[PDB]
Amino acid sequence: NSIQIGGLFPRGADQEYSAFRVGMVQFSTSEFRLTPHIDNLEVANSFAVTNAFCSQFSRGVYAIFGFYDKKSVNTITSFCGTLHVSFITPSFPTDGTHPFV
Amino acid sequence: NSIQIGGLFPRGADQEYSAFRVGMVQFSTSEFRLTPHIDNLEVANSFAVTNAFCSQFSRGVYAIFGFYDKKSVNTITSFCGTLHVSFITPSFPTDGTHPFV
Amino acid sequence: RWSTLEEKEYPGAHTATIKYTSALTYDAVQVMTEAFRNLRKQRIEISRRGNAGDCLANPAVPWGQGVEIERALKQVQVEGLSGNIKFDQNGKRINYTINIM
Ligand SMILES: *[C@@H]1O[C@H](CO)[C@@H](O)[C@H](O)[C@H]1NC(C)=O
Repeated sequence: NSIQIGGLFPRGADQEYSAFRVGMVQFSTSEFRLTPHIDNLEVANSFAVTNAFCSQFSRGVYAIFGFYDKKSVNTITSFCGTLHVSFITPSFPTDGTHPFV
Repeated sequence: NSIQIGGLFPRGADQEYSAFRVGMVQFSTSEFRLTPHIDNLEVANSFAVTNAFCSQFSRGVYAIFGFYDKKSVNTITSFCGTLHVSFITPSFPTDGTHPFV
Repeated sequence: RWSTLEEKEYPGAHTATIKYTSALTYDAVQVMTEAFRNLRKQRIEISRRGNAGDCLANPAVPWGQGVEIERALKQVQVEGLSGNIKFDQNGKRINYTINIM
């Protein structure tokens, strides 16, 4: 019943994380429940994003919810296209058709 | 006193790699040389650059010479900014001030 | 010497013109050789302690002698195919000359 998911949140994004916790309560059913793994990081540093994305991939997550900056967006899209990891994000749409986004 | 160096060259960059091999011959010394590990890779794929950059760091290079695209440019700059690895490139200048480039 | 090289060995090199991307590659090797040469001249060592390990090391461990390699590279001032070559504290070309034709 435990579904492991990855969570990447910027350090200056509090309300954006508060709404995530509310969604976990409002949509928590009795059949199963999601188990988020949060790692607060600097979204602009693409090394921190690369290091944090692989931290979720090693822990065997089934999906990742995060953000990206201009200095990282291509890091997320290319890693998710190769490892076929699904990535959900409320940031700006990708400049083109990128799968697993 | 051989000094090992990382070499990232794109697939179609044949003349650029030729001048690189010419540069070593014209500048090699009898006291020290250059030992490059050449990873021919697709420059646009950020995961390929990330996996290739770590392939050079695990090999213990003292500097890395390569290229980058509009997509993977922020991957190199941040990876070198945190690991203190020097990167040398003839690609377009970074839109801003990024160290170890 | 360029237009004399065998095209079977160095592809795209037996012509009398050289790309600006390819020429900067040749001039790049000169900067790398003069950097490590000045490190041997200024009497400091850059040899590694052991295996650099995994790039995704947590916490991110940056080697100390990497900042000495950055100082040597940006202080290189030689003459090459691109004219006068010298760098600032960031890594951008300065005192350079772009011919207008
Ligand atoms: C700047 O470049 C010019 C042209 O090569 C050169 O004459 C001059 O010496 C350089 N400046 C310094 C401080 O070396």
